[PDB]
Amino acid sequence: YDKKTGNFQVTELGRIASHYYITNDTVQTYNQLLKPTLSEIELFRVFSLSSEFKNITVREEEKLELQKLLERVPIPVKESIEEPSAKINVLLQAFIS
Amino acid sequence: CWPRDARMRLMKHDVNLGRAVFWDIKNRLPRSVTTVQWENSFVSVYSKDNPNLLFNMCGFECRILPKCRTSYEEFTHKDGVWNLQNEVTKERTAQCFLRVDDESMQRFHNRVRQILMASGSTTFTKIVNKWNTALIGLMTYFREAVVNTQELLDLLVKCENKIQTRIKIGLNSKMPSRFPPVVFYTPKELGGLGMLSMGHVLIPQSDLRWSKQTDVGITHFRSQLIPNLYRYIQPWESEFIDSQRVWAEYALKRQEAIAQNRRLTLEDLEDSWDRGIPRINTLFQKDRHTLAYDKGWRVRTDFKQYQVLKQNPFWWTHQRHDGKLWNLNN
Amino acid sequence: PTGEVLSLVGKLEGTRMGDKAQRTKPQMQEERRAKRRKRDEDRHDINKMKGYTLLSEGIDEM
Amino acid sequence: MCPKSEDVWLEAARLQPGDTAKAVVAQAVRHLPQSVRIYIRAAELETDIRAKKRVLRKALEHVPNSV
Amino acid sequence: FSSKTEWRVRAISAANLHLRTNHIYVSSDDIKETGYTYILPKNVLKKFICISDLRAQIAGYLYGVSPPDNPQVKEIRCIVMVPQWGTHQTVHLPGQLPQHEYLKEMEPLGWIHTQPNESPQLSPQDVTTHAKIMADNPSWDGEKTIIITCSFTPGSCTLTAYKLTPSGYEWGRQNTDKGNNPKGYLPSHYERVQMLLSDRFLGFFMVPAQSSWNYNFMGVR
Amino acid sequence: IKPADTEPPPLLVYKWCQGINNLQDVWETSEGECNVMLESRFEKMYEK
Amino acid sequence: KPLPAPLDGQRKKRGGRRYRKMKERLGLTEIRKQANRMSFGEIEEDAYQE
Repeated sequence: YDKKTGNFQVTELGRIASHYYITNDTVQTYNQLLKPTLSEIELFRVFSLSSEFKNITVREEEKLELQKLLERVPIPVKESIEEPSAKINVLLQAFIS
Repeated sequence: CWPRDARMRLMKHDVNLGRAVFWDIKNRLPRSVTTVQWENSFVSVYSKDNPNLLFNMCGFECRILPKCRTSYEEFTHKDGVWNLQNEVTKERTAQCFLRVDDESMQRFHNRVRQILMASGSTTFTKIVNKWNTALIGLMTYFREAVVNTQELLDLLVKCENKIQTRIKIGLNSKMPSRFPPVVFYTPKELGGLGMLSMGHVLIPQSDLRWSKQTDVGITHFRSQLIPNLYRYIQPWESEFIDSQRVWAEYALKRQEAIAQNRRLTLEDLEDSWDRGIPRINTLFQKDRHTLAYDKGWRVRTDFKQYQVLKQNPFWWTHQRHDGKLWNLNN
Repeated sequence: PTGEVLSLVGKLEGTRMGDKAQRTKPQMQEERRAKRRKRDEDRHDINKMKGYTLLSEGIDEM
Repeated sequence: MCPKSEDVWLEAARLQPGDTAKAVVAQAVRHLPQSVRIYIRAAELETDIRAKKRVLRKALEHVPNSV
Repeated sequence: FSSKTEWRVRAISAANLHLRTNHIYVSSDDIKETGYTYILPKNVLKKFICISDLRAQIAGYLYGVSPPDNPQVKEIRCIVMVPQWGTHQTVHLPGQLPQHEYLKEMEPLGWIHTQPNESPQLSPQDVTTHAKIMADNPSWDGEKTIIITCSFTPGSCTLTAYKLTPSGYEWGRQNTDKGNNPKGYLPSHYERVQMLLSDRFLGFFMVPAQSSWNYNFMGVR
Repeated sequence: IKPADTEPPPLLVYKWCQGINNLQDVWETSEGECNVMLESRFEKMYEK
Repeated sequence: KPLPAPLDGQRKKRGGRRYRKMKERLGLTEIRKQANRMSFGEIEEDAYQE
């Protein structure tokens, strides 16, 4: 978007965010965070930093249960469990498992 | 300082090329702005006739000899020799033979002469402290190049014996026979002078006996050569490969600790501790943020010689910014 | 056997230059670790409510 | 170091820039409800009538018997 | 092992093994100048460092040829990962050497393996492994087959290729002591050979067909 | 322009030797190639 | 002006009062412990830093 003429040009991140409904902050997260060298460990982390889950907080009343997931999910989580991205990580892995 | 086959060989094309290169550089500078004089310069041509490329930079006297070009030889590890390998293919393509500049050995010799000449009315501890300071500055600046320079090792034991001889004639004007090294080399806490040694000092087995009496009686005991400083300073090639690989480890540890949102503690980076050319120590300083705004500090420490009359042996480094690049606790 | 410092020329053959160079450990690792641990359990109330502002949050009063 | 002290928390609201002073005041009202000086300081910090109305509504819900 | 969350922090650590692949060091000392030279291409070295573990040793059989009109240099053109499991000090490779029709055009140049940390000497387990592979497979010429060790130094990788001397093949063939210091093990059992890297050509990999290569978790299989 | 803050003068010497050594075919002299290392001092720099 | 003749002091034979201020100027109440000492056995610093 140039402020000179006001014209828009579509980026391929634009096409992907429009085609899959992910918010503009989520594609900025996936533009910053997606490297060619990402493992399966870091891929769940890049997923868990989506702005769709910006209101997901980890409450203490479930933290014990989250630990019982974090010792059983098969992809390791680099975060600590009281950070929300670890919660979204182990909830996706507890879904697939 | 190099052997005749290791210097620049003065073939006519190479000598004409060196003088031509120098003349081309000299014309670019107007004689009123600055001059570049042939007599204080050195132009080494490496060609098909000269197999060695020579230069004195920063007090080091370097001679690069390619593997393709007058090696023909298996080499073991020699200390002052820098195995120069290619960055992309990791093949040893040349060896840089290091030495200490004759001006630098002369600066160390004149520094010991300044210690001895202004010794006079001072304490033996202060004379040996000035010897230790000059010796640490020389030995930690010139690390491998000292072990390669045999003239400097001869000069080092000559200056060490000169300092010890001034201590001995401060004790008694009659020069002794078989003076014990224990009074020089004992650390200052344990009473001695705390002299650092860069020379072969064999301690006799006579000098290691000690008695001890309790009520069962007198029990006699015994315990060797004195450690030299070069064994306790890491070579510069080792310092640079460990600095490269340790600041690489710091980069990966820092990005994984920014991933974990925390700070890099002392428990990670404890294996990297006395390591790195900026030391990893320097990450854990209080003043470190302030030292992120101290730019040009190395040129400043070089130009301190025109402001401070005290000669700095660590003109090249600072304890604050580079860390302590040596460790003589062991 | 005099006490003269002899030259190392010819007496370096069994030794390397890094041979016996050692590195120190960080001074007071565990005291700073305990200080950081007490600080991170004392900062739990502040870092718990860091993004929570009295105006714009739903679980403030609860 | 001194929770349950209204004057330190008011000094903390007064010395910060206002947008982090809002979080300072939120810390203070977690530490000290029923505290009308922190709530009036919260009201003066926000620079819009809707947010001042919401903050003082929460204030009156906390301590309602303060003139 | 601890086997509950040791592999989790190890897995995380191994997720950053691509940072070791631009800081590669080659030990260019003690090289006898009269043997072969080995060009390991940087793409299979990068891939071999990434698929490894910082603690458990992986290993791949090297296969390669010599370039045209240079028989004194050996371009490694293939790393064959086989079903192995490895401790921190040895790799338990199977008895069967890699057989395939793509490795018939190439000759076996030995094996590469990762080390957890840099040792200045070849492991005694490595010279016993190399000499047992040599004693059981006559296609392994002791002049041309090497052991590249990719030791995981801090933030980097140090590569050192070693060759077996005829003393070392005889000792490692007769050896049964699987410890870290067996009897009769001398540093004349190996000689460091020249090994160097390459952007100029690319190698490839051979994985097993039915299964995959890593049996460190499937250790009973 | 040296001394840089990030390298001591022996790291300057190491980086310079490795920078000489990593130039393209820098030790090849078959076609008549010749490296030339000049070192000089800019005589009377501060005075002039 | 010439050097004064190097006589010693008669001496300070009276004390306290002015004389404690006379030393509190320059020779005052120092540490008198662990600043004037070297601690025979131990090495407290790094070894040859001085």
